Amino acid sequence: MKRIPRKTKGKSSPATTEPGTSNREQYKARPGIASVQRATESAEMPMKNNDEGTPDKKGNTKGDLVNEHSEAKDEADEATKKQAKDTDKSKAQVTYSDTGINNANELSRSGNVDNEGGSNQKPMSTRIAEATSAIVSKHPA
Amino acid sequence: TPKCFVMSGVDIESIPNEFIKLFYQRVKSVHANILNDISPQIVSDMINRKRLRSHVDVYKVDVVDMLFEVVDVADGLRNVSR
Amino acid sequence: TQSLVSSMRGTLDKLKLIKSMTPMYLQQLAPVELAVIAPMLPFPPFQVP
Repeated sequence: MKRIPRKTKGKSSPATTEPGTSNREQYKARPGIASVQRATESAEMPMKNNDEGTPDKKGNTKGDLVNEHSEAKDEADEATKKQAKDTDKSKAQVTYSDTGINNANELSRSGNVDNEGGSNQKPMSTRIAEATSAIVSKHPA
Repeated sequence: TPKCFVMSGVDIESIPNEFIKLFYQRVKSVHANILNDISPQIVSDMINRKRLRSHVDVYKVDVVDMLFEVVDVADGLRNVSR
Repeated sequence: TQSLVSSMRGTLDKLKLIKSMTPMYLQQLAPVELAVIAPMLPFPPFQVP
């Protein structure tokens, strides 16, 4: 009967001394439990959510207006910077950008392109409002 | 990168700063076909797409170029001359 | 201007006969480790031949 709280919002929102139980062993484990546990905590994190380019609650796409190649390059630069920060160095030994590969046809999801293949220089909801307002008729005087 | 833009609406002749005039002249004369030109109205729309739905110098002024046409209305009709 | 055959050869011999235990590690223990972690990863392996 004990309720389980939700974590996300929703629609509504004799002697008894055994002879061999004394603790006297002193063992130091190698590798260390704390270090292995920290590494496993880091490793078990799930992957992030890449929702850019998908429609929203109303129907508009989500993201920012950047060309696909530029978005890919910016993401590579951000990944390289994050790697450098993690390794605690000014520059990173391993880089996701400026490699020797001519990967100039790469494309990434962006908020500039809708699901129909058109541009999002004007929101879909506003476009629909335009189209439906174009055919309104009024009460005679 | 193809996310760069150059703002139009000011004639390249009328640029006050001379070094910037030279830079813009050379760029437009060499790479004319691969430049993205946008109007100030387009810039304003980009800025306000979704949201919309001390000492000050006294010797700086804003100037505009005015367009007009000479019209002869000698008769009830109109005649555009120039 | 000066011959370097003796010096160059001597250096290469030291590199060739170094007491590096890395090659036996990659051959024996490294595959064993990768087999252990692999079933526990949040993102299971995805390989091409």
